[PDB]
Formats: sequence, C-alpha cells, structure tokens
Amino acid sequence: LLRELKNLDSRQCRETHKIAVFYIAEGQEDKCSILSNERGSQAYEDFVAGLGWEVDLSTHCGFMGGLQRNGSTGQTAPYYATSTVEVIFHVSTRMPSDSDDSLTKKLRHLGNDEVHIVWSEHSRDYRRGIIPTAFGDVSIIIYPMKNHMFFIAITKKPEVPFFGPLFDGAIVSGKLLPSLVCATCINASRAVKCL
Amino acid sequence: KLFVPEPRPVPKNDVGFKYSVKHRPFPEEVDKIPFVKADLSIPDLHEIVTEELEERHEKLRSGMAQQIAYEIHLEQQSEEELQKRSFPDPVTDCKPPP
Amino acid sequence: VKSSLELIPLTARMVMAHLVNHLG
Amino acid sequence: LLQVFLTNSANIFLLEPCAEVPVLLKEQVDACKAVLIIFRRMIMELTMNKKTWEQMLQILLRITEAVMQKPKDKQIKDLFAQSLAGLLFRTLMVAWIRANLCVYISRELWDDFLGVLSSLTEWEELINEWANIMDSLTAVLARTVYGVEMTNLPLDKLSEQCSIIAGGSLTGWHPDSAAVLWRRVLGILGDVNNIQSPKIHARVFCYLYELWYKLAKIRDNLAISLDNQSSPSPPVLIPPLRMFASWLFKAATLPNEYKEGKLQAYRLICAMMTRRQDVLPNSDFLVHFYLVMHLGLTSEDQDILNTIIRHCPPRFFSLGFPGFSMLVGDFITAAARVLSTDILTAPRSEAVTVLGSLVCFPNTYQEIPLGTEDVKHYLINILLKNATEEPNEYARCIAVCSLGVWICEELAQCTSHPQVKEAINVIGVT
Repeated sequence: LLRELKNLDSRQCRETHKIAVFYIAEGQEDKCSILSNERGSQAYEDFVAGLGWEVDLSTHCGFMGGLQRNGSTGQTAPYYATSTVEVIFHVSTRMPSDSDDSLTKKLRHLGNDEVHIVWSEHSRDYRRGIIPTAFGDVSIIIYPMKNHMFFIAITKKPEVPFFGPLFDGAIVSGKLLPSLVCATCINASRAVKCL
Repeated sequence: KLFVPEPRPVPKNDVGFKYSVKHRPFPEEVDKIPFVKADLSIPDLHEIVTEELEERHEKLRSGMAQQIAYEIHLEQQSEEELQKRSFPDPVTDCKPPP
Repeated sequence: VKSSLELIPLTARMVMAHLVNHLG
Repeated sequence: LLQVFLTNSANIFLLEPCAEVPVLLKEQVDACKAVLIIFRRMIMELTMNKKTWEQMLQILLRITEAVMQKPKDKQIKDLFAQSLAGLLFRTLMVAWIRANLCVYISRELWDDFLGVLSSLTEWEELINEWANIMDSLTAVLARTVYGVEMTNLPLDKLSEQCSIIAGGSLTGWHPDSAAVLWRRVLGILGDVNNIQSPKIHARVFCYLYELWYKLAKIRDNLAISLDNQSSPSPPVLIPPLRMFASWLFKAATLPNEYKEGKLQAYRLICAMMTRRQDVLPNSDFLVHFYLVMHLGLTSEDQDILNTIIRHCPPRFFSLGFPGFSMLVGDFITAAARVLSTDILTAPRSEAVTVLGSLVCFPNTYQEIPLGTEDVKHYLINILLKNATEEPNEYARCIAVCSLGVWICEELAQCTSHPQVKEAINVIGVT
C-alpha cells in the first residue's frame, strides 16, 4: 500500500509538455557551433522571454522534464503553466557548454523532445539532419524578416496530421509571435502524444 | 513568500561569424578570352524590351522607385521604434498571474 | 467538404471537481 | 593521307537522293552509316594537327548543311534525311568538342558553326542531341571547376545517411577551358525564342528548367561540412543560377501559340526567384521581373494563374526583395480569381496558403499604394467567403487558421474593426 501510494503521488495532476528551443547565428552550419552558443540576439532573447517567466531550478517544485537540481543542466529556464497545462522549455542558450561532456549531456537532453523551435538567422535555409535526434516529429522554424516581421515554416513527419493554428509559410508580426508559437507547440505535442 | 521570477539574462548582439566576399561564377582568367558570336546568344536586358512595352516599362520603373522610397521610410520608422523600446517588452513579457 | 470507462462521464466529473476546487 | 581520304569520302553523303526506298535508299543509308561510324572511330583513337582538325570540321559542316537543306517537301517523308541526321548531329557535336579541347580553333569557324546550326533549328533530333551534350558538359564542369562529384554528393550522402583553347599550351579538362566551352556551347542554338515550332520551344524550355535544377542542386551541395564539426567559409566561386532569365523574360511575351513555352518559362522563373539570393539583383532586373510577374498574374488563361500560383510559396515574400508591394495586391487578386473557379485540379492549398500569408501585411504596411482599409476589407471578404465554401478539407483548415490569426492580429493592434464579430460568428458555426 505504501509503494502504491508513493507511485500514485508520483504521477502528475496536470498536462505536461516538453519543448526544445535552439538558436542559430550567421555562418553556423555544424552541430558543434550550434550547440555551443551561450547567448543570442536581442530579438531572440525577447522572443524567449515571451514564452514564460524564469524559474530557479535549485528551488523549483514544479515540473522538471529531465533537468537536474545540481545546476549542471543550467540555472534558469523559462516556465509557462496554467490551471491545467504546464510547459517547460529546454532553451539551448541557458545550458553551459564549456566541456565535451557538457555537450553530450545537452545533446542527449535536447534530443529526447518531440517539438523543436529552431530559431534561425542564418543566410541559408535550415536543413534537416544538422542536429541528429531520434525524435523531432515537428520542427517549427523562424526566419526573421525586415520591418520586425517574421516568417514561420513547419516541417513534420508524414504520419502527424494537421495540428497547429499556424499554417506552413505563415507570416506574423512580432507581437503575435510568442502566443502563436506557444499554442502551436502545445497543439503539436498533443498531436504527437495522440499518435 | 511571493513568487518573484528570476531576471532575464542580458543578450549580446555580436554573436556568430560575418563574411563579406566577392562571388564570381567563373575565374578571372576566363574574362581575358575575347568573346565570339556564340557568346551573344543570350540577349542583354537592354535589348529585351520592345516598342510595345516602353510606356509600361517606364510606369513600372516609376512605381518601383516610389515603392523603394516608401520602404526606406518604413524601415527608418521601424528601426526608430525598435530602438525606442526596452529589452523587457511589456506588451509581450509573460508574467505569473497575481 | 468532400470528406473502459466512457470518456464523457470521466471528463464531466473532472471538470466539475476542477471548477469546484480551483475557480478563484 | 587521312586528309585526302576524308576529302574524297565526303562525296558519299553528297550522293543524289533516290526514289526507290527498298534498295537504293537502303544501300545509300548503309554506306553513309559506315562512313560516319569510321569517322567516329577515327575521331577518338587518333592524333592529328590543327590543319586536319580544321579540314574535318569543314567537311562535317558542309555535309550537314548539304544533306539537311531540303525542307520544301511536306507530303514526302523519306527516312533518309532523319536517319542520317540522327547520327550526323551527334558526330558533328562530338568532333567539335574534341577539336576545341585539343587544338586552337579560329573564331571564323566558330561563327560558321553557329550560323549553320541556327539555320537548322527546326529538327527535334538536333534538340535532343544538344540536350544530351549539354548534360555531359555540365557534368564535366561540375566535376572540374567546382570540385563536386555529380554521382556522389555530401547532400546525397546525408540523404543516404594555360589552356590551349585559351591561348596557352595545356591540353585537357581545365577550369579555363571547361568554363568557356560550356558558355559557348550553351548558345549554339542561338536565341531560342526565334524557334518556330511550338513543340521544339517547349522541349528546349523543359530541358532548360532541368538544367537550372541541376545547377541549383550543385549550388546547394557546395560548402558543406562533411565532419559536422566546423562550418567552412562559402567559396568565392558559385554556379550562375540566374543566367537564363534573359531568355525567359522574352519568352513570356510570346503570342498565344507558344502557350506551353510560356507556362514552362513561368515555372522556371518562379522557381528561380523563390530561393535565397547570394548577390542582390540589379534594379533593371527587378523592374523586368516585376513587369513580367504583373503581366502574368493579370492574364486571362487559368493555366497561367495555376502555374504561377502553384509554384510560388510565400517564401518570395520572405526574401524581402526591394519594392515588392504591388505584388501583394496582384497576388490577392490572383488568389481570388483562382479560388472563384471550382475546378478540382486548381492549386487550392497553395492558393489559400498564399492568401493567408498576406494576412498581416496591410496592418504593418500602412498607406501602401497597392487603400489600406479597402485592401483589408477585400482580403477579409475573400477569407470569409473561402472559410465557408472550400470543398477541400486542407484548404478549409488553412482558411480557418488564417482567420484565427487575423482575429488575433486585429485584437492585438486594437483596430476595432467591425468585421471581427463576423469572423467570430464564422468560427462559432464551424
């Protein structure tokens, strides 16, 4: 009875989602430099800041999604939760990457997620296979444009049906970008889970 | 106590390599070779316009110039607005509910 | 266009409990 | 000895035509076939000086100009002419390429070759042989000047996972020789738009699109890190992707008899201008592109609209080409026209994707000449009509998502637009 009660208490009581966020700078087309970034552009930081408030991992009692208390996986991470839906982002610009084992840990943490928000300011189109991962059925890609506009391209596996409120090739302004991206990621996670 | 979110990290704009080179479809040694009558098969854009499209060409040129001026003005106002705003943008900063 | 408990009762019970508990 | 041999044996092709197909024509065809076979045999496994090369090229040009100069017959369909030409074109082109890569050739011979080929552009076999030789030259150019193998490529692996002709004395495949050879052989047919037969025009432009596709694949394959550990700097040499546009722009204004060629040209130019551009295009090129796109979008044939919309994703808008505001209104009108039609083969998905992509432009692009309120009203009317009339589920889903995005934008900007309530009602009924 004690073991079963502990197991029941272990299970969550809301909807939990796990999302990976990357970042690409100009002239980066390899795994090593794409995973070694420690900071991003002002627009990228503002966009990530709009996906939820920051939580200190040392004293956070909510959902973890594979993160660790020791601070090896990072000290801060964006957090957005509601009365029934809780989402935590594995931002790649917050996890230190000062050593090879750190790179391996970051890759094995980000590669287990089913949704990737691949921000990209690169002068060339993003190519599948730059960051190897077994998962990744949905890969939302954002290309910044002029006049603060943004471009959104979605690549999905054939099995995944139509899921999001953001169609492929949608163009949105800066104000709508965080809310629409978050809702699309939540819907994509729901579709992948239902698959 | 109250839930106070952690401050955001400060971003640096100068991240990533920058390249400014010159692209040439063929090496400069090719340019030394004199042209022959076969190299003129592809017509130049100057000769591609006919007498029946001159007024249309001029109208499109004037319209494109006007659009370029308009887009330059919009770029100026957009960059001014962007530099006016602060990093913690209130209109899109997610915060915990009270 | 060209085109095992029942889920509805469980969802109704969960919605009623959630509204009673967490509303406000 | 071989010079006088070829000079004396050139007479077999100049033999008189025969009115008896079964025996006389067959014997003449067999003799000419044997002569061209021995010519092909000697053109590869023998060495010769420049005088012999010039004599051989002159003999081949004279034979081709003489045996194929009988277009006055229409009811007569003797196999003699086509049967000879099918091999003669290949032999002439191969010999010309070998001579150019082996010894220096005077420009007068080049001009004579260009003229004799341009005057005989009414044969389809010539087009096929030109296509094949251009494919081979492009493979050679890719292997030589860019250091990329066409058989195996880093992208292909990822999917799996001075010259003598230039005035020097070096014989063989070199970056200087291959480039000029490929550039010169490209315009052998002359101005393509001068071709009369529409089928020939369509074939040439289809091969031109295939050529552009190969060039684009080569360009994309370049500058790839095989080890996935260090991103190399882009090379200083890139394939010339936008070189045929001069032909396409003129082919776009041809009369209605060349409809298939116009469709192929539209597809090629649209696929050309929808990708990332390494170097910013010049102002005159942009003017010509805008003019041709404006003429194409406001046409009357539905096939033109289908071809120009099915292959034009909003990536063209994403590229941020200077002064592309008029294209917003033109694309809105084109999408409305294509969605009004109920033909099931129309590109409904692409049409609705393009229509919904422009949903945020009018709000941010205030006071655009192509009124803002009028354009927004027209766009929202089209969206509302599509959300309740699309027979395809994919198009309807995209329309509903676009309507939701529009509602979000209107709420965010605080426009207080009365049309918001109608969109909410449309969503609720759905």
